Amino acid sequence: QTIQPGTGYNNGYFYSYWNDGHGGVTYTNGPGGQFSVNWSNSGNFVGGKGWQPGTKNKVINFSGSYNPNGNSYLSVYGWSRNPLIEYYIVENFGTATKLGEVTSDGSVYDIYRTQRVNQPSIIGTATFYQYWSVRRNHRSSGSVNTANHFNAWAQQGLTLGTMDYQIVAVEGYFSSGSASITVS
Repeated sequence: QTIQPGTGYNNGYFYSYWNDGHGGVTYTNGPGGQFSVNWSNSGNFVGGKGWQPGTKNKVINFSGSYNPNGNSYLSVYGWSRNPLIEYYIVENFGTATKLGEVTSDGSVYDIYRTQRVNQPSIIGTATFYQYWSVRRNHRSSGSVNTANHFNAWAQQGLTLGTMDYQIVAVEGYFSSGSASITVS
């Protein structure tokens, strides 16, 4: 069903849907691991379905339709605690510091680390690091072996702590678009 921001469990899956208070986002939970989102001149928002907690060895399957107009991400998305890390495995997008590369699931990824200062997080406003794996061959369906990325991040010294949630998420940032995604 169409819901307001928050977290919970739906049809066997953990979901998280967050936005910055701007209207113009419609997030809908569907059957199984399905979710859909429409956004028109939104602010910043994140929503998707997955697992609570995640694991460092999950192979995540996804397929769907992804049509952004502006800044947007379709990625595997999740959080760590001790250390507090917000991580991204970007499979597709709309319109730092490079630490290395990794070849996985039919494409090369570029490894980046960024820092967010005094920003919303799962523990509230905080300062934390972000890890990025960004696919060069964009796609909207396939499977991601998270262990390939986590071990690649660890090689470059990027540590992950206690795995929090782990979802396939659509992110928008002052843009418009539509997406419908099935996770398994």
